[PDB]
Amino acid sequence: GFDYLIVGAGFAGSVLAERLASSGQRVLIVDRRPHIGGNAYDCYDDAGVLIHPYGPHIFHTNSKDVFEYLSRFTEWRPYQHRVLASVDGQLLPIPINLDTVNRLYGLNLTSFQVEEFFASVAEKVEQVRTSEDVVVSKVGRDLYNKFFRGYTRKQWGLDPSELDASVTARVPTRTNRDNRYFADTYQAMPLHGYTRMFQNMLSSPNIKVMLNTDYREIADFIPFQHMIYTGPVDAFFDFCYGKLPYRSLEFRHETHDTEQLLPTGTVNYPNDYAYTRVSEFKHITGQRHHQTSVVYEYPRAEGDPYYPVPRPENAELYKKYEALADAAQDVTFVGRLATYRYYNMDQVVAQALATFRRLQG
Amino acid sequence: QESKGFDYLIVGAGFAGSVLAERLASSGQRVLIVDRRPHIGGNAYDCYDDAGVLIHPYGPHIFHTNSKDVFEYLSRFTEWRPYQHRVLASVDGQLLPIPINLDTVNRLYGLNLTSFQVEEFFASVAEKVEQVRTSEDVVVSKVGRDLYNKFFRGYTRKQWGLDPSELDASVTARVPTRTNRDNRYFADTYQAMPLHGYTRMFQNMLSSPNIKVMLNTDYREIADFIPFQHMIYTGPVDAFFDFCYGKLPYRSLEFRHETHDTEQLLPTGTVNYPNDYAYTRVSEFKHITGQRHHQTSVVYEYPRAEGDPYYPVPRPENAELYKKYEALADAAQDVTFVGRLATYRYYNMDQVVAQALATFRRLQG
Ligand SMILES: Cc1cc2nc3c(=O)[nH]c(=O)nc-3n(C[C@H](O)[C@H](O)[C@H](O)COP(=O)(O)OP(=O)(O)OC[C@H]3O[C@@H](n4cnc5c(N)ncnc54)[C@H](O)[C@@H]3O)c2cc1C
Ligand SMILES: Cc1cc2nc3c(=O)[nH]c(=O)nc-3n(C[C@H](O)[C@H](O)[C@H](O)COP(=O)(O)OP(=O)(O)OC[C@H]3O[C@@H](n4cnc5c(N)ncnc54)[C@H](O)[C@@H]3O)c2cc1C
Ligand SMILES: O=c1ccn([C@@H]2O[C@H](COP(=O)(O)OP(=O)(O)O[C@H]3O[C@H](CO)[C@H](O)[C@H](O)[C@H]3O)[C@@H](O)[C@H]2O)c(=O)[nH]1
Ligand SMILES: O=c1ccn([C@@H]2O[C@H](COP(=O)(O)OP(=O)(O)O[C@H]3O[C@H](CO)[C@H](O)[C@H](O)[C@H]3O)[C@@H](O)[C@H]2O)c(=O)[nH]1
Repeated sequence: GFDYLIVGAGFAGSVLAERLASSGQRVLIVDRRPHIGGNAYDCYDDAGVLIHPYGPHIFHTNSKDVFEYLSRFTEWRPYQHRVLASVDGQLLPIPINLDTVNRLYGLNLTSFQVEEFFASVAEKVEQVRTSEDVVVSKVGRDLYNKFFRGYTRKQWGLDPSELDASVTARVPTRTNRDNRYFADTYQAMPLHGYTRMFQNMLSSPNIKVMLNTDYREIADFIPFQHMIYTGPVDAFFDFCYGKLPYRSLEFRHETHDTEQLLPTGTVNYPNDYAYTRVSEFKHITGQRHHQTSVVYEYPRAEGDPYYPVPRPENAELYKKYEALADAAQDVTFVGRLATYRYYNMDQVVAQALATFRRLQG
Repeated sequence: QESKGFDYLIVGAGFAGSVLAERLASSGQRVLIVDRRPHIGGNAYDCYDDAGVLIHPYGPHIFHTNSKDVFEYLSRFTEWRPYQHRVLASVDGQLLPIPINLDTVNRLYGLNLTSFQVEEFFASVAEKVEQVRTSEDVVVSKVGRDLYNKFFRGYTRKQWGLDPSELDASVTARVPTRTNRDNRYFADTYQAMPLHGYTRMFQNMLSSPNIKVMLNTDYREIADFIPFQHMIYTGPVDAFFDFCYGKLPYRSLEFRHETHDTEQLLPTGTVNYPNDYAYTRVSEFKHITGQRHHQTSVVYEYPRAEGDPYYPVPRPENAELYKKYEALADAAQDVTFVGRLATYRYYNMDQVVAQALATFRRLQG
């Protein structure tokens, strides 16, 4: 048999599969999807363009440890993602910065001046709890309306006041002129795509890969010691406490007969269209092609779980599940879905590494 | 008694495995298809390289068949790009057509024979053979010693490490000799490449919920604890029976892939080198895939003794060794052998598919 049965071949499951196997363990990693990599899986479309079938996946981290780790399995294309937001018929920097405010209102404030201007408009909040509070308390009611309110309502189906502060706190507000989506120390894409990096990661002879397979389809007749489950929690426990909310997305992919379609990798639509944004994969990968491929993101209530929904009622409901999980003797939970945390890739990696260390000492 | 488990454990994700998996699953059987490699499709696997060029890591794979049955079957899993492969052979510093034909003869010897003449020409140089048995017989008896030496003897010696006389007639008889001006490598009814590659086609083929795909796994690593009713084996026969009769010869290959900053390196899909270099041939994938790209990627093939089994070696000595293993296989109760490696048959893609499909109809009987 195996020492470990890992459910989910994304970062959480693949990072652990790699570490355990590098330390002698015999690992069987399985996934219900026909491919590995989970959400970060990438492949070439019919036109021969490299794309992310599950939406834009830009790698960024502040962890020297995380970056040096991945570096063992892939070279890097230096890349700092940038996003424009379609507001009032323009394409403006988001996160909001000096340039956003100046171009929108036709002002000419310096950075020093825009700090006072924000001050003069930000609503005061006794205690910031909601996604509305974080933004409104920093940059006033108007900017909140034009950049965050609409987008949030469309993405989650919930007003920012029905969401925890951490959600819209992901996008910081700047008084400077930095226009990168991330100020992280390390920002780079795997030179030949995520999938390629996962294959290196899972190359050990100590790793058996099983695809197109629900773990429940084999758990009964396959000898294993410990289980590492990276799927959704509520599903692991047959939805015993009811359905734990997970927001989902639909992706409509297109290929155009032109080299470039967008000014940058991603354009957000806070106040227009059904989709939240369009992305162009050549901006992100650096691939050269006579054509180009893009993807439109439509928020959905039903579908494969991609987003936990951070808010009081869901935090509580998860705690019920967390209780069962912590009780689950021979099963360790890790990942964005398994532990219900709005995590980026690097964060999942860290959580995985840390989980590996405990399982080791 | 223990678990019932999978109805079928299938070893190999090549055409032999995949076709039986799809057929079995579609019929309602639970299948676990396993392969020691980290990908499906066996030799026919294809992928994009670092440059973004669709290539065949295991050498050039051109699909051709005369079986309508087979073509329509594979058509269920992929659209087609019509392609008719054309090889050139480097002889006397020239690039001449092979199969040998009217143009090959005329251009090589600077002749002006008509089709009707090249027939009399061949007749006049052919060596007679009481009974054709070797690869030397099939050729020499048709186009003569000189053409044989120039197009076959050197190539064959390099590919197999054996003189054509040390190989069965069936080996070189694969390449027809022509009196017409056909320069196609195949004259089959249906010649086309899978529009988006073989891998895409295989994914559709193993996509059923009834099929579980296991990669990076030698069946021996699991056949001890995973329950299964019947096994379909598609690897080398001798290895299945622990070489209890000794190593069955299989020829291997080393592939050297290159990418060049040009649009096109070769006049055709493949160029053969019967009398030059270590490698037997070079191939440019864009000719075969139809892909558009500012660069191009090619593969050189180097015949090898040691390595992964790619070719059975048809000759009396080996046919005699295989026959013993064949009896073992025929005795194997809950084991079905099918494919190029598992039945020791020099088969093309379309042939293996056909053999799998037949195997399936028998299983369903
Ligand atoms: C649209 C989108 C864009 C994103 N962009 C970025 C970005 O730009 N930068 C960034 O850092 N992060 C981004 N992320 C977040 C990033 O994708 C996650 O941090 C990371 O993918 C989480 O990895 P994971 O392994 O924990 O979960 P996953 O990657 O989802 O892997 C979990 C796997 O578990 C499998 N599974 C679940 N249940 C079962 C079961 N029952 N049986 C078998 N298999 C099962 C699933 O099929 C899935 O493949 C983005 C996420 C989304 C949705
Ligand atoms: C260089 C080259 C070029 C070719 N070109 C053409 C062509 O142009 N046109 C054409 O029609 N045909 C071509 N062929 C032939 C074609 O590849 C074969 O007909 C076809 O691939 C045979 O399929 P198969 O499934 O029977 O064997 P394979 O495709 O080899 O699949 C067998 C699989 O079994 C796996 N396996 C074996 N033992 C084990 C084990 N112990 N545990 C787990 N897995 C195991 C192997 O890893 C392998 O993937 C070519 C072959 C080669 C080598
Ligand atoms: O223009 C915006 C952007 C965000 N928000 C709000 O702030 C939240 C967080 O925004 P994220 O971009 O971080 O949310 P995503 O998961 O949808 O985006 C993913 O894709 C992006 C690519 O553009 C980034 O790389 C990001 O880190 C990555 O997790 C949103 O849910 C929303 O409530 C807006 O109101 N307006
Ligand atoms: O120029 C040649 C070609 C062949 N032979 C001899 O005849 C045999 C049969 O030749 P193949 O080309 O058929 O050998 P392969 O299996 O290596 O070829 C594979 O690669 C080819 C790519 O051009 C074709 O697609 C072919 O059908 C495919 O199975 C060779 O082994 C050799 O003995 C030659 O002497 N000279």
